[PDB]
Amino acid sequence: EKVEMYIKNLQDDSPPVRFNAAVALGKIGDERAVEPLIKALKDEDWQVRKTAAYALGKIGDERAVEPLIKALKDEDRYVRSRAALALGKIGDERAVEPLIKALKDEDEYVRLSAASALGKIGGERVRAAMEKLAETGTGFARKVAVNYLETHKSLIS
Amino acid sequence: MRECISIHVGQAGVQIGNACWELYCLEHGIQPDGQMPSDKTIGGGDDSFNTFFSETGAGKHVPRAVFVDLEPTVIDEVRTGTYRQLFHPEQLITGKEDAANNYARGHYTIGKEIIDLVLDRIRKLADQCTGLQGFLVFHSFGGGTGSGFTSLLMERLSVDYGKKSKLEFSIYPAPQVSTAVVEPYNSILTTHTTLEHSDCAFMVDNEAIYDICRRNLDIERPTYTNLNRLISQIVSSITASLRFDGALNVDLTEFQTNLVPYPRIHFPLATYAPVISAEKAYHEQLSVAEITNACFEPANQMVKCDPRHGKYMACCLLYRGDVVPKDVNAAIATIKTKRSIQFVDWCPTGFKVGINYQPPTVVPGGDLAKVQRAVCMLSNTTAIAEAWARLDHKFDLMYAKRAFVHWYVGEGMEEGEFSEAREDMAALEKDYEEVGVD
Amino acid sequence: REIVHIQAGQCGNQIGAKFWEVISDEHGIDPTGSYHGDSDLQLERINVYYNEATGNKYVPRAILVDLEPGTMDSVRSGPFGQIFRPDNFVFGQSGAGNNWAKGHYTEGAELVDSVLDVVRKESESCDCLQGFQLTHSLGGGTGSGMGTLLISKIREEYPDRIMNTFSVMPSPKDTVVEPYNATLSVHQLVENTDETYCIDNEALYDICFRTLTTPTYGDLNHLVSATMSGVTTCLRFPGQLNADLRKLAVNMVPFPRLHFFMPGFAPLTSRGSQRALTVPELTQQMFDSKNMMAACDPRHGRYLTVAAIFRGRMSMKEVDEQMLNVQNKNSSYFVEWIPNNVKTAVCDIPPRGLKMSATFIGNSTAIQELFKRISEQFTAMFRRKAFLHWYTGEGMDEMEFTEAESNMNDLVSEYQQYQDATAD
Amino acid sequence: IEERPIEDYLEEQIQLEEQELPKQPFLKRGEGLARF
Ligand SMILES: Nc1nc2c(ncn2[C@@H]2O[C@H](COP(=O)(O)OP(=O)(O)OP(=O)(O)O)[C@@H](O)[C@H]2O)c(=O)[nH]1
Ligand SMILES: Nc1nc2c(ncn2[C@@H]2O[C@H](COP(=O)(O)OP(=O)(O)O)[C@@H](O)[C@H]2O)c(=O)[nH]1
Ligand SMILES: [Mg+2]
Repeated sequence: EKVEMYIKNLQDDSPPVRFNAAVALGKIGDERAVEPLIKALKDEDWQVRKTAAYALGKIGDERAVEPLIKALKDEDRYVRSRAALALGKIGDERAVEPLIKALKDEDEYVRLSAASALGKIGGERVRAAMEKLAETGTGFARKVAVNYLETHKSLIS
Repeated sequence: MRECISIHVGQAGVQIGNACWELYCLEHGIQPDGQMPSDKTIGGGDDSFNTFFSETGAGKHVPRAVFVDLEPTVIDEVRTGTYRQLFHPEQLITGKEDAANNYARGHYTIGKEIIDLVLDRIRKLADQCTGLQGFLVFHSFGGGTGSGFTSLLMERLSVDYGKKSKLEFSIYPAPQVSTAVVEPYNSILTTHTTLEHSDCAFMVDNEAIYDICRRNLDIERPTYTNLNRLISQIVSSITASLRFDGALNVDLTEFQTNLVPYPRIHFPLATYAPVISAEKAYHEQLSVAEITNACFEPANQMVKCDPRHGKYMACCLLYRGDVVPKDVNAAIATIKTKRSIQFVDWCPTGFKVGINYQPPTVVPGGDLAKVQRAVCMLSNTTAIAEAWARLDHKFDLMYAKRAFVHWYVGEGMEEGEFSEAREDMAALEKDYEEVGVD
Repeated sequence: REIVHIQAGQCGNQIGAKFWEVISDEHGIDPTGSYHGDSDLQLERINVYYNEATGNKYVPRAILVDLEPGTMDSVRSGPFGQIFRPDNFVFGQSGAGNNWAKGHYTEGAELVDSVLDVVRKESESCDCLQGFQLTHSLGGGTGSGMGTLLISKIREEYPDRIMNTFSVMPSPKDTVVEPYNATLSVHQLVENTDETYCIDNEALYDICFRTLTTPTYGDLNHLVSATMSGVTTCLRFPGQLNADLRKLAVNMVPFPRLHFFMPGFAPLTSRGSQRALTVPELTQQMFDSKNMMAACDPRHGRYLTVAAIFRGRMSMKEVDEQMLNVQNKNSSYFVEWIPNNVKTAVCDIPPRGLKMSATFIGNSTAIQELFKRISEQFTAMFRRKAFLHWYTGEGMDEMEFTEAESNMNDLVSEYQQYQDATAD
Repeated sequence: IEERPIEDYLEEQIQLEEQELPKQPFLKRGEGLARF
């Protein structure tokens, strides 16, 4: 298993080696790379960070939920939007309120990523949060809540 | 999200656009059918390629490309070739009779019969875009369709898509592969009428590509196949930023913001390194320091000129591969000191930098070697006026005796259109002279 | 896409037959009409001169016209006689008697109505008709007189379509009125054709006794057929340079009146001979007056535009080095105000028998020496108004002869104008 | 048919013609320029 070699490369001095180790850790979706890729989410380099966010969506470990919610506050637009799509893939209801706030981001790709992650999570937390947003909210968040409610009706009305 | 539609007009336009789409697929993990299987894809999560490829319900990714030619033999190879199932038949448009190397036939006489179907096929593509950025237009300067039809299409895109950017890839003529004596005429005519329609135009001098092929690739007598292979490798370096996650030139808007301070002077020069022969004996992979230095050798440019007799308005470096930012900062310091590069008076002096860590891609089996790290420098130097002057001087020589003018006049163009275009060129030469003064 | 060929007069039909025998061998089409070739390169652009018939049969897009029956009976007999469409043989039983005025207004106007019908029939089959190609002599009656009539009728019905001619220029080296028909024909050629390949009979005779004892018609025709196959290689085979009649004229004709080309061919072969010519050897001969199909010397005139075609297997780099050297060592005979005027094309397929060749097509101002000879010969018979009663009685105008002679003298005056033109 | 065989005579033939011995519109010079 080259997993251990790629985990050590995640902490390499060379940023493209750290990047290519995150890309490879995502393809070899192993549980041995969850804590290592969670640390690469605190990388100085945005490109390593955004790749670690995708690799953590692929593994789908519940351990990545809380650090991917912190990554939703990241300075970089790719880290916010890839962290959103990773949380959509994990499907943990712990990400419902931070994904609703990400609907107000200045970045278009981050808003669309969060809207689509909420629809991929589903359940009763998202049902209740959209019912509230389609009555008390406005703008993109409002159209997302309305669209969520329309695509989730069991009847024609 | 933010899409780009590519338009390929004429033989050169269609042949280079086909070589570009082939490399895009290889870069993104797309098969000639349009599928992106798990094995073929880069497992990084980067979906920025969706700006160039639409997606069907069956998971087929389709280039947002339109191919136009007044004669069918070039586009018939696209319809039949490897990528016959990559594009929808609706995107491949052919006339029956070509512009016979006459700008007037492509713009007036023949071009007018096909312009509304071309705009309809472009509108069909545009309708699938939630946030279309604009267009990338590939065409020659010397052919009648690439010159004439392009300027007609450019004029119309401005009206139908007012707020949208238009980037060109223009094939600048060369005597080693010249098919017409009237090429300086078409080149000056398409420049004048397209000038206010394009936001940024990348000229590809066929002579510069010929020299790089002979010298770095060891190809004795280069053909279009050889030229288009290096042209596509370079043009794909310039467009990469649009198809991948990055921090520089991420949208068509950013090309003028970073490269074009003065709108008429919108012709950046591109310098690509390293160009290595697949047949070369073992060499150590060239460093960031080495490839950054090659960017300032006029032999590596895709336009024949000398920036050392000229000033800069803008300078961008787009790195690809095993490129360490600390090594790029160190190499740029060496250029900013030990190199004597001169900026124009009211433009900042900084060099903008972009680094995409994914390894460089080449087409398997071609003339080029797979390198560990590459760079494309985009620079707006005043030196590029040398290429304008060469075309202008050849135009002046023939127009002094009204040689071949009758062909254009008898095809819907007025005689005064020749002198009006040459006036615009004389003004553009002066613009380059005015920004370079101390 | 498609070239409609027309062969007017005895010479037009004789050279027309030798043209079809040479291009039919090159394309693999046997005398019956079936494809007996071996490579798909022969059929890629077969539609330019041939129509696909029932089965694998291919019929030439050719119309055969002559006011005498003799040439229609001789075309039918011999090789590839049974390849032409039977209904495309328009032959009158009266004759021309070697007069331009008889062929343009009297016996020509009677038959031209039925010829234009056959022209329409073949042009209606066309998907995208490229233009027309006429083979004819300029000293006779049917070829010179009815030929210039067919050009003007077609120029009115198909105004956009490119008109091209293979015009045989008469030489005394036996008909009294040979320069009268030639001077009247050239007048029409200046106004109605887009490309005129001057095939001088004086040059064919000089290149048969000085270079190659008593030359025959078929000996001059052998040089003609080897020329016609070379100048049409770019149209019959897949190529980048001058692939059609319009793209050729847009590179070869800078001034509308000046569309009179000088053909050249190397190496010079006789009718039935037993060396393999190299690229540098081919290049010098390509630009030598001893290898010209028109009796002119290009060292006395400047080339406005040139087109060179190399056939057979050779180094493209060696052709580049030789074509640059022929233009650098002789830049004194090239026009400075027409940059990159010389265009070179290389076809992998060689001509019949030979392994390597070079066909030259030059629009040089030195051709005013051919038109000077015709003016010196026409004004010799016009000095005393000799035999004008043979053309006056046919219905021609007095000022018609004065306009044909003045328009040709203007062409020579224009050739010297662009010869003495400094770019500076 | 490939076996078909090949100044002062003109001066003598001109004197021989001297012993024995519906205006149709023709082409105008410059009319070829009308197509451009
Ligand atoms: N690099 C490169 N140059 C080409 C190619 N094809 C043609 N050219 C160049 O483009 C010019 C001729 O223009 P073309 O693109 O062939 O013409 P077109 O737009 O089809 O115009 P028409 O054929 O006259 O209707 C010349 O300068 C050629 O050298 C090609 O595949 N690659
Ligand atoms: N090259 C060539 N020239 C010919 C041939 N027959 C006649 N000529 C020339 O054609 C001219 C006479 O025209 P011709 O075709 O015989 O008369 P037409 O039938 O009335 O047009 C003279 O200049 C002849 O030298 C031939 O077979 N080959
Ligand atoms: Mg073309």
